[PDB]
Amino acid sequence: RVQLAHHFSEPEITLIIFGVMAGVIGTILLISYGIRRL
Amino acid sequence: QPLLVVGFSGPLLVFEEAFFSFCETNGLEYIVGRVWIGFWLILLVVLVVAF
Amino acid sequence: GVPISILIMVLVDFFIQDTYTQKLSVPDGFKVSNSSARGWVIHPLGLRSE
Ligand SMILES: CC(C)CCC[C@@H](C)[C@H]1CC[C@H]2[C@@H]3CC=C4C[C@@H](O)CC[C@]4(C)[C@H]3CC[C@]12C
Repeated sequence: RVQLAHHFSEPEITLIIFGVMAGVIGTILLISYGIRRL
Repeated sequence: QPLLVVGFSGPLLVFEEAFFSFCETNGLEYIVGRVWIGFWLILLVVLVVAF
Repeated sequence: GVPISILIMVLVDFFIQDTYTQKLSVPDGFKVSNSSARGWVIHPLGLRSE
């Protein structure tokens, strides 16, 4: 039908969401690797 | 374990009932909220499988 | 055994033309269930409202 306009398209926006997701995941893995060592 | 059959179930139906009853009350989008219950579930499953 | 049970009985209600029994109903084609609500790919920021 009629779709509300967005600055980001669907593929661009899911790319950004998955990138922020993977960044959070990697930060958590790095933090957990920091613990159990010192 | 390929012998498992993956399909819809009763508790999932009940959850979708609750999600519609919540999105209609708050004037929200029922399917966009689902697109965020999935974007968060990917985080949850990746963290659980990782540890 | 199960495929034979279904075949034998599918035939029993097929050859009974007059009475009416509910059959399996499947959609017409590979389309979304409500074309007036959503499409195939769905925007994370919303369809009608932000
Ligand atoms: C686990 C998943 C859900 C990540 C967590 C979501 C949070 C942390 C982040 C991830 C991606 C982010 C979104 C990415 C893109 C946009 C579009 C922009 O015009 C407004 C902000 C908005 C809507 C962001 C809001 C915050 C956001 C939703």
